[PDB]
Amino acid sequence: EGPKTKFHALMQEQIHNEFTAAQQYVAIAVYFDSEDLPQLAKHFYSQAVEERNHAMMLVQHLLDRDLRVEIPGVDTVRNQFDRPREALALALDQERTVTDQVGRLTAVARDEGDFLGEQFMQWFLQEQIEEVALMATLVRVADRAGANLFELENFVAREVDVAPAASGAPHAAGGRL
Amino acid sequence: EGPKTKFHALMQEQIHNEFTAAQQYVAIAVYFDSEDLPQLAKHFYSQAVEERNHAMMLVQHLLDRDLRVEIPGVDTVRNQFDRPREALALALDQERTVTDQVGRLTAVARDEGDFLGEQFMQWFLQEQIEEVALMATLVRVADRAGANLFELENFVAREVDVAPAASGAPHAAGGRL
Amino acid sequence: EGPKTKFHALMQEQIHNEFTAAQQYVAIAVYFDSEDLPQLAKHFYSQAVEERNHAMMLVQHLLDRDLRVEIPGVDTVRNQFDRPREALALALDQERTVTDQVGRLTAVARDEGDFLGEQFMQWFLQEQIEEVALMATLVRVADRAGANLFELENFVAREVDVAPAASGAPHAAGGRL
Amino acid sequence: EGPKTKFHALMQEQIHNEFTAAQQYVAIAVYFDSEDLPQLAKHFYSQAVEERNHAMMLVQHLLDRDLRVEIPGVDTVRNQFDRPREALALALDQERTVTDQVGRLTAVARDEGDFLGEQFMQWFLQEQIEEVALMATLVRVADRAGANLFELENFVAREVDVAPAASGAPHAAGGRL
Amino acid sequence: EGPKTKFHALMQEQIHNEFTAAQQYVAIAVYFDSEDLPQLAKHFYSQAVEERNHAMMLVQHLLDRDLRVEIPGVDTVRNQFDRPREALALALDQERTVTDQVGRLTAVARDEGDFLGEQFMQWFLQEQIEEVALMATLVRVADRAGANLFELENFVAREVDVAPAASGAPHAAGGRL
Amino acid sequence: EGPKTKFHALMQEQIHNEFTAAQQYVAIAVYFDSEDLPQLAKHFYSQAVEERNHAMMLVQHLLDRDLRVEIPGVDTVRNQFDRPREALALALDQERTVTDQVGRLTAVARDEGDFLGEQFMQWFLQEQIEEVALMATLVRVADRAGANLFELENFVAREVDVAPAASGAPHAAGGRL
Repeated sequence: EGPKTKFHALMQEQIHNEFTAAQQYVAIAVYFDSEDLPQLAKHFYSQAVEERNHAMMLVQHLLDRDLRVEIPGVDTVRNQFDRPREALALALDQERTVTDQVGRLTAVARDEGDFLGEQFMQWFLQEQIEEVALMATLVRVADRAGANLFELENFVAREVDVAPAASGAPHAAGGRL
Repeated sequence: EGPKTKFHALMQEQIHNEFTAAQQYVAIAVYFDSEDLPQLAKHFYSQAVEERNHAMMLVQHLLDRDLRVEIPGVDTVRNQFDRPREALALALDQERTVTDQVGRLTAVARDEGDFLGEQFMQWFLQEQIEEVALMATLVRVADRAGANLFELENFVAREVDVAPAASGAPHAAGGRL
Repeated sequence: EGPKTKFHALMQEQIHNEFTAAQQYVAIAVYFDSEDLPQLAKHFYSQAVEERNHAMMLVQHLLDRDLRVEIPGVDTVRNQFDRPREALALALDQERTVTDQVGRLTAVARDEGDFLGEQFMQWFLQEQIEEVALMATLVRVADRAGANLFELENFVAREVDVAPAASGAPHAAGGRL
Repeated sequence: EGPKTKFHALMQEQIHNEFTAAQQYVAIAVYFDSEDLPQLAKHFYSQAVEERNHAMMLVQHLLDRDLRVEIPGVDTVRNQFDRPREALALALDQERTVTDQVGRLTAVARDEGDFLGEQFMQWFLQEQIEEVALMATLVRVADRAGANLFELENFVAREVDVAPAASGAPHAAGGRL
Repeated sequence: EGPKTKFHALMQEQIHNEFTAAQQYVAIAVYFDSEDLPQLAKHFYSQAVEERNHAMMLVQHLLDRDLRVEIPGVDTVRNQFDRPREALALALDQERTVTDQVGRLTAVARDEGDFLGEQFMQWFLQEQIEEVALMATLVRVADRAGANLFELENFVAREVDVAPAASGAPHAAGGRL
Repeated sequence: EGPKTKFHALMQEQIHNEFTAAQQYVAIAVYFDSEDLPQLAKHFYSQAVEERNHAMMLVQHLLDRDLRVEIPGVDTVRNQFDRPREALALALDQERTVTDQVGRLTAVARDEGDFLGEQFMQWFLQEQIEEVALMATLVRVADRAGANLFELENFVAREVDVAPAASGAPHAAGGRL
């Protein structure tokens, strides 16, 4: 209790960050749900679930290496939004922050010579590319729609496709939801 | 912002309590997972998911009545346990506390004359009976097994059965996981 | 317009290189086609298509990161060959050059601290191993066949197998052909 | 090397033109892709592929007549557009230019008394009618939609139908993609 | 014969190490077989086969890069064990040593600027995480079982699951067994 | 430890010999693989696997009689060959040597009055007939082909048939691969 490597410490923080991110995505979906944007709400419920899966993957990685892992609390998240665009903006900012965090985790792994950690990080880097692309798309399409939220909903219904999970995902503690 | 009924306030607290309970169940499952009790860990991963569903149901109820609902933070939960029995004890104590909370919610609904709330509460009362029974079973079987954790795992594998959800559950925001 | 990172610049050059490589593969296939080596021609038509897919993947990567991407021209390629071996040699030299280019792209990604780029590059490294192996095989088998082109064609028909794409390929702009 | 008929020369130029046209269609699709007009982008990715097929057909025709054929470079194409309409306009202008080119090829065939060439040209004339009609439709529908790009996308999704290739197409070198 | 890179040399040593590891796993399985622990013996026969596959993958990698590869001898392995736990301990120590070896191979690849080698190593890093986790589980469960070997066998039968190979494995010389 | 019968001792040596033979077959297959003789390489990968099975059968026989059995090391094998014929010659010489070894094992069994051993040996005698016949065929066909290795490969592809294992094989420790 005390000889924790930087990578171990950073991974525990990332588990906190991921659970917090999942909760923020839930808050955003509920906000959309209560503005009668079901398509957006459905998409973000899915996102909350997948963020939860990511946290479980970090947990599972710590279990597999027999490193001490704790399930954290969750910070309060944001529920007030003036307009749907502001919540899509928050989600884009969150995805970009997650990209930075995973990059920092990779860098710390490489610095400590923790090869296992570095390899494990690679899949998250890959997921981040696609996630950020989709959130940026949603933000741009929201700007184009402006006041007309129905067009935004129609774009989401036609163009935003739930993909069944590719293989290659790391195993999540408790199985991937 | 301010004319919130007691039932509305209490339901928002219950949403906080349920999310916290789900997180505590996750912590317990991870603890079991890292003690190599896969059967117990699998059961409690399921329990965490179902507690999450319950919180979503409370959320959905507030959405359906157009009452203000906020997704809360989550308190830190307990991760240290000296022995598996102590974690099964924590889970039993939590289920009993939840029974009290749902009973208090029912009582507050009845007091305010909120019939909709009272009816909605009924399903949770029903779920509590079965949940508490199962946790109490697990605690008694852990005592009987004592030091021999393999028997506990074998009991769980043979006797503890995931049931597909009966009908009659209230709808959960974002669909039941 | 001007703050382009080295990785962005290098990726745009690689898009030019890949389209050029696809066109050179087409030229080689047409050359084989007109020497009545259908098996070789069929193989290299496939190769041209797969190089095109690779270019589309680089394009898609730039789209996903919202980086400016331009579809380039294509340099003139080589059409004259004295003998089929000389064209298989050109193809081997091209595959090796591509290996260098992808390695340089990886190195530039690592240097700029562009983790997303580095991860994305990994799949191309992997494809290069197999591609170079197969081209080197074709060159050695051409030497062994010498003047007797029928044996070369028979080797290709029996031993060179189109594999359906494994999973794990990055997504190509416009879908993988 | 030097006794090339006008039809042979013109066909080699047309192969250059077709490859250039395919690349321009790719540039247009990528432009649409990066403006979040997936339906338009999908349509033009298809168009790029079909232009490539056309070039391959011209190649195959030269192979079948044992006429010298070279795979050319590709001119740089246009990537900047101020607004989607301007790119649909470019595509319409390109289809009309292609109609002129194929007509000139037919006329040159008839002039040299190259019956084989003339017959072969007929299928391209036929394809041009339909292609120009569709591009002109897209331009008119873009004008009607004006600023509202969502309507344009909806028109494309409902009304623009990929048809499986009719029979009667000439064979393409390397098989029709 | 003499300009061998460090990565080439280290890979040849790793091929020796992997074949030796496979043979040691066979010795362990035979030891379990002759102590009437069929479930453990079955698991370790599988492990021996999969270690053999790993060696074949390293071989295939050297074949694909046209690097000189030799099939080595195999060192004598350990057959005497005082108690099954001591053999599970040997297997855990071996898996950890393999993790170090693959990490050293990765580091040497990165040092020489051998990108192909580094990418190829990644899959082995990933396999090591899971393998070490499972061996550590077996050791802990053996300690918990103590003198009672039947519980150990029962844990293995219920909880240790042969997974069909995921995709993404590198190709093994002679096909994966 | 010391009252080992001649048959027991000889069987342990044979286990060493068989593992060595399997490794030599692997070396030969890899040699063929790296000369681009896939059909020969495939055949000898199969042979290596079947030699491994034979060693496992000898192991299993010692397990069934509760005789002490040790998994041995493996001698270094030959990897250099000047020409494919020289490796087919090595394989023929090895199969003939194995025939002698199994005959000596039978003779020693008969001498010690070990009926169980003698009966068990019979299946190996039978396998040797067919194996030697096939290797001798390959050598003669290689001589007939001479410099023209393609004919050798074609003979192997058409005439050398993997047969599913007949019944009557003795059981192999860890199941027959």
